[PDB]
Amino acid sequence: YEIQRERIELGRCIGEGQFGDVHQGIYMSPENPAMAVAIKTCKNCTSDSVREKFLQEALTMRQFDHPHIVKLIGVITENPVWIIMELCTLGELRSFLQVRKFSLDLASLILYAYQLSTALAYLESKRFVHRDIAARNVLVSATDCVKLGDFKLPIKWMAPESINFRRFTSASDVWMFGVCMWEILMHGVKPFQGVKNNDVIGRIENGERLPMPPNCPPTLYSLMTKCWAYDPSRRPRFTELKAQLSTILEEEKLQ
Repeated sequence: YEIQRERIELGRCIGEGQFGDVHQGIYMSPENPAMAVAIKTCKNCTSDSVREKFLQEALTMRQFDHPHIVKLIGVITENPVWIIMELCTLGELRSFLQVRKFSLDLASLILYAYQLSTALAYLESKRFVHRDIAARNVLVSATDCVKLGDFKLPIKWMAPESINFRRFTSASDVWMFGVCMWEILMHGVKPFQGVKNNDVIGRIENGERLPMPPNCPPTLYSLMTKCWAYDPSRRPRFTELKAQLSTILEEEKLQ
């Protein structure tokens, strides 16, 4: 998986990332003389502590093979350290939704939620807990294809047991997925706008939940509310979410 630097032509900055900016580029590779790629960069990669955390992402991504999870291409492990990934040419999901807010039909938003459920059902099948499911970590490969893209605390996405006890499980992933579904149906608006991170848990324990997005089908909003059961053991699993989303999507396409 090591790629010689000379094989990479660093292009335009596409977006921000957790450890540094992400660029598009070209990988002049034996298998393909001009492969379009994404290049993740890492500021402070001279710190062994940061460089280790950054490169853990590569190791994690390499374990997975799913149509809606971005693929690792390779790594450059000399400074400046880079991760070379599959390029999703339409970029970050939040920006995509905001920009195409009045061009994307309801069926598209539901499709994106369903596709993400397929990736998350796959991760569940491997007993892998993600811990940071949110629209910011989803990328857009085509108008009909999103991919999970990334492997201080995101309090406004987190399940109550994660905020209170730093417990992260398959069940807490489902709570976060419910929030991500809300975000999609809100065309990339953040949850709990105007609320301080410290006040979120109080509202959750008081039984408050994100309201039904405009134009959201009632079946879909109800699925979100199931994800937001206070008791983790009452939350659905991703097999059930996938199934229900598939039915909602088909219903919507039949309108």
